[PDB]
Amino acid sequence: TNIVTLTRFVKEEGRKARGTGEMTQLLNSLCTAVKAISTAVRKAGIAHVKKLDVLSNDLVINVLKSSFATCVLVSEEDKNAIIVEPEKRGKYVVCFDPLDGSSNIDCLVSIGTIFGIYRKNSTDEPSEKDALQPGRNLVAAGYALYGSATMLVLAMVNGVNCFMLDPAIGEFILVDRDVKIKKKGSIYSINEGYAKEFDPAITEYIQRKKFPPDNSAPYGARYVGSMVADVHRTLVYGGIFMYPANKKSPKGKLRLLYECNPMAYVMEKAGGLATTGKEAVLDIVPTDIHQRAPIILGSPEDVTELLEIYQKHA
Amino acid sequence: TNIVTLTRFVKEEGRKARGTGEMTQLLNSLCTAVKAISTAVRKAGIAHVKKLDVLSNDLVINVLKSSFATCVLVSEEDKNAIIVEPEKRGKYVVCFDPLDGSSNIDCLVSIGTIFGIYRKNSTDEPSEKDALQPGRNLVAAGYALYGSATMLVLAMVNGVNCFMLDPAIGEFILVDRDVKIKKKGSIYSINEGYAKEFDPAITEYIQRKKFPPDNSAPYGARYVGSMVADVHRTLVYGGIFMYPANKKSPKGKLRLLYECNPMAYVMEKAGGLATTGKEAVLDIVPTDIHQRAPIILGSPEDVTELLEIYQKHA
Amino acid sequence: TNIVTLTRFVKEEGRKARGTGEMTQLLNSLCTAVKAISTAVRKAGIAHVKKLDVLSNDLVINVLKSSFATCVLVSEEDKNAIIVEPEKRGKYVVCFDPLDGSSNIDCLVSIGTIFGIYRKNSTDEPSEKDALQPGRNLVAAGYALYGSATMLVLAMVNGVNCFMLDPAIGEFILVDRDVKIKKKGSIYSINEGYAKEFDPAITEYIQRKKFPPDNSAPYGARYVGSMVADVHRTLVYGGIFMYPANKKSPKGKLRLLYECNPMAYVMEKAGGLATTGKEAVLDIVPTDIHQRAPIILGSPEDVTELLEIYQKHA
Amino acid sequence: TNIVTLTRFVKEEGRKARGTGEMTQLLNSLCTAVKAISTAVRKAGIAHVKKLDVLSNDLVINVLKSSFATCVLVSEEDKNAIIVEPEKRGKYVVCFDPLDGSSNIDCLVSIGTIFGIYRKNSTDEPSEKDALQPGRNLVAAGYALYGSATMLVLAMVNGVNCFMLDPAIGEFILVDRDVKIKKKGSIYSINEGYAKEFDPAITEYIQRKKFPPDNSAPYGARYVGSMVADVHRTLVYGGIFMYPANKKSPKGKLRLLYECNPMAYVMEKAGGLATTGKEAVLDIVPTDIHQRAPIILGSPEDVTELLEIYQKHA
Ligand SMILES: O=P(O)(O)OC[C@H]1O[C@](O)(CO)[C@@H](O)[C@@H]1O
Ligand SMILES: O=P(O)(O)OC[C@H]1O[C@](O)(CO)[C@@H](O)[C@@H]1O
Ligand SMILES: O=P(O)(O)OC[C@H]1O[C@](O)(CO)[C@@H](O)[C@@H]1O
Ligand SMILES: O=P(O)(O)OC[C@H]1O[C@](O)(CO)[C@@H](O)[C@@H]1O
Ligand SMILES: O=P(O)(O)OC[C@H]1O[C@](O)(CO)[C@@H](O)[C@@H]1O
Ligand SMILES: O=P(O)(O)OC[C@H]1O[C@](O)(CO)[C@@H](O)[C@@H]1O
Ligand SMILES: O=P(O)(O)OC[C@H]1O[C@](O)(CO)[C@@H](O)[C@@H]1O
Ligand SMILES: O=P(O)(O)OC[C@H]1O[C@](O)(CO)[C@@H](O)[C@@H]1O
Ligand SMILES: [Mg+2]
Ligand SMILES: [Mg+2]
Ligand SMILES: [Mg+2]
Ligand SMILES: [Mg+2]
Ligand SMILES: [Mg+2]
Ligand SMILES: [Mg+2]
Ligand SMILES: [Mg+2]
Ligand SMILES: [Mg+2]
Repeated sequence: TNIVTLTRFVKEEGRKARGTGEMTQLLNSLCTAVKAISTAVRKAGIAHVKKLDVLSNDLVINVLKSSFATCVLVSEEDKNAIIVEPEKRGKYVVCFDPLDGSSNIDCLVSIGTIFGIYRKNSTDEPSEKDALQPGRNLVAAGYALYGSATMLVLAMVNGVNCFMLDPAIGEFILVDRDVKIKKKGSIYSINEGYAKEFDPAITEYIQRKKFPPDNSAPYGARYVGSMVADVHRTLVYGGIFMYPANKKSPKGKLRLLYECNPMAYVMEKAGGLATTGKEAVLDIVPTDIHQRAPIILGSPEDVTELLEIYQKHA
Repeated sequence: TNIVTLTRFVKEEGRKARGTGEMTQLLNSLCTAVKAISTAVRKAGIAHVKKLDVLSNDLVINVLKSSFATCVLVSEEDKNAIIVEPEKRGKYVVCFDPLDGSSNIDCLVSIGTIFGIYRKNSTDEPSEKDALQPGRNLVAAGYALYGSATMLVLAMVNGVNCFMLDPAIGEFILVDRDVKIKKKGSIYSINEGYAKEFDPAITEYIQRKKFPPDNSAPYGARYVGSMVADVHRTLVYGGIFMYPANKKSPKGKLRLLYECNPMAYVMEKAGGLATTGKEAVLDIVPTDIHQRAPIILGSPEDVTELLEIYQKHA
Repeated sequence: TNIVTLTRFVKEEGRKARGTGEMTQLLNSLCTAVKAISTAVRKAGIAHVKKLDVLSNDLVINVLKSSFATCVLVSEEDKNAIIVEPEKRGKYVVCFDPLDGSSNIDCLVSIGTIFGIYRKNSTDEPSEKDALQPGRNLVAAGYALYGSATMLVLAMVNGVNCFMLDPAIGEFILVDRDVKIKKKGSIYSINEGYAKEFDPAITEYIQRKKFPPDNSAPYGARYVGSMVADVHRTLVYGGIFMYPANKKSPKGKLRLLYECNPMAYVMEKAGGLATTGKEAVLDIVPTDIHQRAPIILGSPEDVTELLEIYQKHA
Repeated sequence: TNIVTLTRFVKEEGRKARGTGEMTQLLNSLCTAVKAISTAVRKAGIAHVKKLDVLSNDLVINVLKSSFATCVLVSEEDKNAIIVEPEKRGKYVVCFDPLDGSSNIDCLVSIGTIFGIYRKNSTDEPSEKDALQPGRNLVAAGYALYGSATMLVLAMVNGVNCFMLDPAIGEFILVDRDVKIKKKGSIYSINEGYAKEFDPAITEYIQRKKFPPDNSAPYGARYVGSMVADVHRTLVYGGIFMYPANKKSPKGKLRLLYECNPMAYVMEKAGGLATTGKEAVLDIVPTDIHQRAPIILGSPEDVTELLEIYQKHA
């Protein structure tokens, strides 16, 4: 038998890259941590803010620490930036959310790990300074969906690729590439509990989805509650996902460095779009490692519609 | 080591039941089919209306056919009712949805199997006639959530019990019992794409959730798109789930026999409620095996609120 | 898909048996314990007279204790016979070796669980008295080989059947039945370290295997060191297995109740033979629960050859 | 959590090596193929000279072919040497036995993959010429035991290390290092069916093991029938393993390049010894890729004893 492995896939690409490939042992060190996570999660009740939320976070760090490719780490789970010591230093800064949606593990709701990889280009000894660059400085990014199946969407400068983990061989087999997203969708996904809090554009948009001006049949609504779940659905059947700013929290809820920025690199890399409503999520220069941002991503056409609105209203 | 297995759990209950226990080899024949399903689904991309949708449906029938406990089967996937031939006949009629949400497998969205078990009490040779009884005639019912973990909630006359499948030992280990649902929740889950189509009560209700009359902070909104997913979330953190009638399809979308009725037996058995808005889902006498019904279930208090509305408006 | 499960297989046989089937929940309670064992063993180094040797022994007892089919248990790992208390009593006495060959786990040598099941026919409150009957009083017996694959050979009054555990579905799928053993083999398996200790027959036999009197090409020699491994090889390619008496230990080394007797029920049930050299292992009336016996089993023709010798010499 | 992975282990060693590390993606490409093999084998009966014997052989080649580290491959399963084409060429020549002991898979006997890695040092376009070097030119070698657990012993210039595959995470976790073998053992393992065929030394040796001249208690005898099984036992509890020349086949049965040579690199690297009786297996310059050699390996002291004999007799 032949083909295929992520590793077998990444390396073959970094050949023509043509690269020193430490990127490869990074995604490897990463996959292992992902495989460990995937197994822990399918047996949460047999194993008895969440415990593993801690558990994964380390788990992931330790694999990254020992990949010999990283020099600065950012975990949605750490006060400050973790610096890789001199023996194990690599040329990569990796931002990640060890386990997104643990606030909702209990529903056997799908959850996942989000990551972004920047090449530290500084010559200075590493520090947070290196972890605050624009999204557009991503060499590689993606996530890991621990759903009915454990997938991993990886986007790199070339395009978007999907890998499903075959539990038995403990390998991530490439099952789709290079993914691209329908130009227009039939779905809007947003937490409408905040109807009260939303701005006019969002309000008018949603309105436009429920009652088509032209009267086309109305969009669907899906909101799972797990970002990595929602986007991916969005990335597959297209559509749009919204976690916009609300007056109470002006900058949304999703952390840009490890949550918003990556989903964007992916979205844009698959033909999608990612905006705050005010600007491309990716061109935002961050000042705070844990700073948040509102986010509107998905099918290029739908995202525009919203934008035209936001523009209309500003 | 000791404890625990469903089987080890059911049998111990049918002892004081005190029963002939064929119910037991039914849930066994069932679990096997569930374990087969769970594995197929975690490797859908490596395996390449849905193919398995057929696959599971048989798979499930064959295990039930050979449980020697069943005499009539109803699959959301079959024109007519399947009758178990004389050699393999049991005293049970089992209604089920082999794989709910396959219309959404592609998102590694959680999916599942829903089932209901009636004791054929007739003395007539079996037929569909036996599969159309009120929900209240359920000896046992529940579902199987193939999410990040593969759980199985089983409700029986006594109460509601939850089992997580430990992948390694291929066993369903009891991880929660006897489940009961918060009396009031912080969530409403409904497809709002149909805002246009909904009736006044539903409309006014949702309105009341977004902007609290008393001004309590508004509910959350979650809609995953997979019934078995949504309810279970509902059953765990409580709340409410709605797939109400809309003028276009006056009786909702979810099939009562294999989808609505079971979720109700469960809901009510855990302290919840299940109404069409007009009546308890369970007291509906069905005329058509594949007949549908609208459904409002979840936290007892929330469900009432809606009801008081429906009453208010009728 | 359809077929096949042990359970699905045993039950279908106890139907025409036609039985009350508690035998079934016994092999079920058993299989679970076997599945637990199989998993522990494939990860012994990751888990860090042997520890599990204890572990399995309980594990097995607890499943048997709760099968509600047993009333007296014999473990190569217990000073006295375990009596099942009144609430959980069944009509079966089960003799077993939780984990044979743990003295050799370290070589990732194959190891296994050996069991025998007698129907207590007494009307007396149960006790060891019930666990000491002739082999010929076995209702069911077999073993579990935890090798490259985890098989389970089960022999019952009808014939011999083999089941391989499919790790994924946690089910024992029937892969061979009804097994029968070549009438003559090309192999002898015996620990020749004891050349010094062996009697003349054994000595002359072995001699006859290395240098054919007629000059046919000599037998093979295989000795793995794990009884359950050796016999099964013997049962598959036929041949003969010997652990005969030696002057130092006149009655061999293998314990009759849980080790020798079962292998015999199996052997004879597959067309093989099992002798001490003096008599059929099965007709021996035991006085001591932990009493041993020498054992010569395998291809009917080979076993005879040895016997004719033993006879020749006595 | 932290530690440990082979990869995580090899790479850390090739750092101080300090190497270009393609050796690493070789053992990786290798492990994958090993994981694929391990799974196929534990479900041989559910999957229905051997079929997989072919299957593995390719499987292994394809992973090696795509490791980008190899330039010439030798499979006990191929007429001639496989040359890696220009795009995928690496600086390594890898000799291997895809699946040793398939002649004995049927007994759920343990089986395995044996490999040896030479650095092609030639400047010539690659060919078999490169695959025929002395054992002493091994950069890395080892095997994979698919027994009750799936281990992998890897020996490299530094010492011998053992890795057990944790089925769940699909990772080879280091469980022992750096292995060394008892200086003397209590076991001899040899196929005595060939008593007739053996030479005087072998004969006298065995004789000396059954009846101690000094009268120490006699050795044990173990012969599993699977080389990778037997040696490893030998490597763990020490002892000695013999597959010596017999007049009928003067050069033994085990193929030096892929079977004998590696077991030696390992043995000697763990403090053991490996001789034909005439010379160190490792210093033999091969002329034929598929050429065989007799082999005597194991505890240093025991091996000598035999040697002193061979010397005594020549
Ligand atoms: O130099 P490295 O370690 O190969 O990293 C660069 C990698 O990043 C990429 O730009 C995509 O992530 C590839 O071109 C290449 O594989
Ligand atoms: O419950 P809310 O306010 O809609 O926020 C849910 C969001 O939070 C997360 O759980 C992470 O904070 C995401 O998975 C999801 O998009
Ligand atoms: O007679 P049976 O086959 O045991 O079935 C009855 C079972 O149904 C129950 O009412 C619950 O499903 C239990 O009392 C009992 O285990
Ligand atoms: O997409 P809609 O119209 O909200 O319906 C989704 C419903 O359909 C189902 O997929 C089954 O028909 C359920 O899982 C879910 O509740
Ligand atoms: O009465 P039970 O519980 O079915 O046990 C008897 C079983 O034993 C057998 O003799 C074989 O073990 C079968 O005839 C039958 O399945
Ligand atoms: O090492 P010896 O003396 O040959 O005995 C090995 C025997 O002991 C056992 O390990 C059980 O006592 C069997 O598996 C095997 O037949
Ligand atoms: O140059 P490479 O690709 O790292 O290969 C050399 C490897 O071989 C070794 O000699 C052992 O196999 C190590 O020193 C080193 O890891
Ligand atoms: O059956 P024999 O002649 O002892 O040879 C067995 C040998 O053959 C092999 O199966 C490989 O040829 C080895 O595993 C084992 O050492
Ligand atoms: Mg987190
Ligand atoms: Mg998060
Ligand atoms: Mg269906
Ligand atoms: Mg459905
Ligand atoms: Mg034991
Ligand atoms: Mg034993
Ligand atoms: Mg081979
Ligand atoms: Mg071979």
